[PDB]
Amino acid sequence: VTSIKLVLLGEAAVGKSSIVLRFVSNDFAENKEPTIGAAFLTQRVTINEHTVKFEIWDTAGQERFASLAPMYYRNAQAALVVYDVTKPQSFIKARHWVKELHEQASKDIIIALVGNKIDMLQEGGERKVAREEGEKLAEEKGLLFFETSAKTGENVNDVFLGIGEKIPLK
Ligand SMILES: Nc1nc2c(ncn2[C@@H]2O[C@H](COP(=O)(O)OP(=O)(O)NP(=O)(O)O)[C@@H](O)[C@H]2O)c(=O)[nH]1
Ligand SMILES: Nc1nc2c(ncn2[C@@H]2O[C@H](COP(=O)(O)OP(=O)(O)O)[C@@H](O)[C@H]2O)c(=O)[nH]1
Ligand SMILES: [Mg+2]
Ligand code: NI
Repeated sequence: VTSIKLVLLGEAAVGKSSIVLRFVSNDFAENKEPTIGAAFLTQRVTINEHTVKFEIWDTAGQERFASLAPMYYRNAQAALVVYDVTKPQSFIKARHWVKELHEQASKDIIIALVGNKIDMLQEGGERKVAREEGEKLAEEKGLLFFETSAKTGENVNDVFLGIGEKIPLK
């Protein structure tokens, strides 16, 4: 068993808590309420005979909680920087989160850039962050890159496995 300290960061309402609920409980709530400060969750994944245990701090993305974020990313081994593919503002905030982690988090943190809510693009939804622009930011800044839907589950497990496949196991 190998534990991995992970933090989620990103603008309010991009779906951080929904990504974690999908990963931990395989559930989705259209009425998920804003997180208060942060929430802790765990989930285990199997890689061959290894158990990889994620210790997850799901931070609140509202500015009223912004000064709590450093305590949760301070000793994180992995971060998910989440934006909403239908909200270009949230991608500007993702860019700022990547620079803050490069300045202030551990020098050996692994970062995944995650564009969420892609299910919305198959209904009444506008893609306002091209996948290629997410990929470009990830390539330039040395991040993993995924697009996800917490609502359908699409690629959510792939995000967490992609991180666990890059950290040495016990
Ligand atoms: N269609 C769709 N809705 C989603 C998706 N992920 C989250 N949502 C919805 O978006 C809203 C905000 O989700 P939530 O997980 O609370 O986001 P958050 O980033 O944790 N907000 P906070 O930072 O304030 O805690 C909710 O209504 C939720 O159901 C997704 O992939 N698709
Ligand atoms: N990322 C990662 N993959 C691992 C690790 N240990 C095993 N694996 C995966 O498990 C596959 C098979 O593992 P191996 O130890 O060769 O076990 P075997 O195939 O059962 O005899 C490896 O090829 C990897 O894909 C590990 O520490 N990290
Ligand atoms: Mg939340
Ligand atoms: Ni092994």
